[PDB]
Amino acid sequence: QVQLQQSGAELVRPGTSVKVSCKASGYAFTNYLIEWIKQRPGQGLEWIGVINPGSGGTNYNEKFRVKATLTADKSSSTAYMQLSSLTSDDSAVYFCARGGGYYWGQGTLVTVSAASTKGPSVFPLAPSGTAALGCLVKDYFPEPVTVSWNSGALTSGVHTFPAVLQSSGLYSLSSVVTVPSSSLGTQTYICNVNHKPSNTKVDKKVEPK
Amino acid sequence: DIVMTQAAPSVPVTPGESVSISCRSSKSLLHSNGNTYLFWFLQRPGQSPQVLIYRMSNLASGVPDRFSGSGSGTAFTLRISRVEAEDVGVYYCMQHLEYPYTFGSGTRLEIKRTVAAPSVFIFPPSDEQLKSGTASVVCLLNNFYPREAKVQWKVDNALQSGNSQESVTEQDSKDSTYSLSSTLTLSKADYEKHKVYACEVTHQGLSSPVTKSFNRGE
Repeated sequence: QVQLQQSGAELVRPGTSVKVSCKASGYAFTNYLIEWIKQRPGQGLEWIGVINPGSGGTNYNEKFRVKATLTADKSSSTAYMQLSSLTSDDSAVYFCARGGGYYWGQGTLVTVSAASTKGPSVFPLAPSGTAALGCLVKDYFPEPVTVSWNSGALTSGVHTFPAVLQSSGLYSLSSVVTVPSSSLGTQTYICNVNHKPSNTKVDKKVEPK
Repeated sequence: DIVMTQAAPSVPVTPGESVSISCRSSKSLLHSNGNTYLFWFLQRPGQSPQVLIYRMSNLASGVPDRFSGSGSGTAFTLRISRVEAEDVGVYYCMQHLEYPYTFGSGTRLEIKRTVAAPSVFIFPPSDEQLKSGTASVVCLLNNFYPREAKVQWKVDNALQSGNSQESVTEQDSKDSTYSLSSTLTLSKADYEKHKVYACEVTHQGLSSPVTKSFNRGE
């Protein structure tokens, strides 16, 4: 089974350089091209360029010729993309894909900012034959925050909303779940919040007040 | 470069019906080897794109037979028969004939389900948050359709302006609804100067606005 494993999310300063990786497994890396694609938040797909890992040959979109450098290491079956002179316009998800686009990496989020990392505060949205309850994940930077319920055992009826950027420059998000009213006294509901950039892990129990 | 155009930013489709999504190119995608290098991709929210059609009219490995592609060399159509609730997402065309490769702007597939009014819930700020000096009042609009919904906040029955922020989910892949959250943010000092907090919701599925409210301190 083929996999293209991309490096984790990056929070990088403006004017610096970032180098993202795409590690291939499940096939002969040097026998297929690797293409790189940019996706700005809420926008479409833009093609950056392509490398042949067997020869080292590359082709770039003119729009990325100055900014991007594609490399590949045969010994580690890894393709790399370095972006230089970073600006807020470079904040996006970058994907690697095997030539033709059947197999894709999972994407690497790149956030270009001089702002400091900040972990969130988690507050309950306490429930008042269906009840709604949730968690408010406030004042964090950068994205993303992930939320699960009951360590992943509770998925039906969950809605984790897109984060919003507040005037402060900090993000906030809410996650809600609807459950049977009859369960409020017998079932513990916990929202598990993870903000990897700040190593924040909060498991907030949400009780009827 | 070759410009790829998708004329429709979205197309609504009732489940079970068929839908066509169009793409056009500014140059023929036909190669002298006889193939036309037009590809169709689907991208679901939070996921990588996935190939559907390769070389304009061939179904990619593992893609359901309800997907088909055709075209002229400069105008192309992705056809989806028996559209399911799970088909929600964005469909992009791409030319793979000449560098730089280019993508169309995408067409979102919107599932047209029965109109459903939101189930509205209001949450006061928690005591934990109030200790920290801020108050977030949350209004939840759950599992509604269509997407358009207006939320108005009223504090002591007075319409608010400039102090709320809304977030909407992507269309649910099973029930085809949306959910929306609105947060009204005040300092703890200003929150404690008022008694009544309400969110008023306007939506196609409601004959008149629905209000949910609470009195501070219960």
